[PDB]
Amino acid sequence: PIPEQIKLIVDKWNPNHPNCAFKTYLYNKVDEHTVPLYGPGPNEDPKEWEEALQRKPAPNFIPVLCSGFPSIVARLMLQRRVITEFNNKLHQINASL
Amino acid sequence: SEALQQEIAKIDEEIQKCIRDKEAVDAFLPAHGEQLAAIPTDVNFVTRKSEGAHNA
Amino acid sequence: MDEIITRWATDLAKYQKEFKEQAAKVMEWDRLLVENGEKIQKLYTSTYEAERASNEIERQL
Amino acid sequence: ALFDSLLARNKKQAEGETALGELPSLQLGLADLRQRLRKL
Amino acid sequence: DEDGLISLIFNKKESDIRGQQQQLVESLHKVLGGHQTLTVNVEGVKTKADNQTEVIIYVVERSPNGTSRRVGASALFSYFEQAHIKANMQSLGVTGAMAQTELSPVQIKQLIQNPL
Amino acid sequence: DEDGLISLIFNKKESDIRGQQQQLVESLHKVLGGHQTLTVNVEGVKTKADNQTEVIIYVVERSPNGTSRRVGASALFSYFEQAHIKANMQSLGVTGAMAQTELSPVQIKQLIQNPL
Repeated sequence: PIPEQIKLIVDKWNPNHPNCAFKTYLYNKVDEHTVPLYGPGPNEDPKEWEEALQRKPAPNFIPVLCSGFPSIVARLMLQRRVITEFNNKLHQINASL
Repeated sequence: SEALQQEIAKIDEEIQKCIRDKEAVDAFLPAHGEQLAAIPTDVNFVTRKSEGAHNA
Repeated sequence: MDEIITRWATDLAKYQKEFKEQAAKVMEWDRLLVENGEKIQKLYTSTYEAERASNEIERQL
Repeated sequence: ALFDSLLARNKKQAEGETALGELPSLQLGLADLRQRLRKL
Repeated sequence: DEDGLISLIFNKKESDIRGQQQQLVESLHKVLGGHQTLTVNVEGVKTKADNQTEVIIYVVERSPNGTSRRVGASALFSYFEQAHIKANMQSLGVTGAMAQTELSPVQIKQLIQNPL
Repeated sequence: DEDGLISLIFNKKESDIRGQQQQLVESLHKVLGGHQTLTVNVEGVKTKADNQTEVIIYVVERSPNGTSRRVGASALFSYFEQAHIKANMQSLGVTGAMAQTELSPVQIKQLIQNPL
């Protein structure tokens, strides 16, 4: 049972999604009528996708596949990119006031 | 023992290489965290100044 | 050689338990972001209204 | 800036002017005011 | 966004930036591919600290019909943040960058859903 | 634009145009300078009214290396609209001309900024 655990660990630490063990879904908001799009891709289990859609926080949200660390880094990247936009708009409001 | 001792090296190296990314996440958090926590305090402030103008 | 598999599996579970937390934290942050965003939009509306009203008062005077 | 505008309004309030009726009102506060409130 | 302004922070003193501005502008032109259809313009230069300088740029692109317009800020920022381009920028002393366009909620949602 | 097609309106009956097509084509060749590196081709002839005929042409230009290609429509139209050339064209009975290329906004802006 040795070369199985090894392969399973090699499988765990990987973006190929053979039970990635870094499987978390993040809900990205998308206004209608774009809900019909998305639409996962290569290695998405409809089980995980539907189970994500099942416990939905609010409508017009689509789940997003975060496999491992580069994905959560990317999510952060976006979060900053929106941070700046937020601050900017807020400052606009401030200025007009 | 060569293929094995090499394979373990490559594997452990890859894992360590992944943990570097994990650490990379860990590093970029607190700053971004402050930035995020800053927002609600401002919008909760600018919303107040608006109320001032409206009352004015 | 088991002493290596032990390290691998321990590290795995250890860093999994942390990755879950990070992800969760990110999610919470997203919630915060949209939750505020709605309010930002409300501020946009309220502000535009104020602007129009001020312009009207300007016209009146 | 809300409370600020409340002050500012209540400041400009008790300060004139020639408006054919509305003269500045004297401010009370605390001791006299509580009783003035109770006498409502 | 149409004004195309990108702010860059350099880890260099203002006098050094201004003293070699021709060279700096051409290096930025090279990072963009160096074609004669793109021209880097400096909007402003401002000291931020002893060894920190902000340089605001935009890029004018010319069409095959001779028409010119500024590259949109989001498009230009997207190019500069690509990993290969960012690395080249860092070699010129760039330590940060910012666009002025306040993104819409849907744009922000798209960036978060597809951070790459 | 690469198809090089220019439509010409003639104040002549179709039968007259077709009846002397060799001569008409050579006169257009002469207007272009008459060199052996340019060849006028007729793409089509269509009656438009009793004494109005549309003639669609293109011009093939040969390079010193023996290669041939069509003169671009915009380039050919630009030549024919020059005041001296237009006058020569009018002497052949041409009362109008059109290119098919839909110009870009930047091209249109350039033409308006520099109408000459």
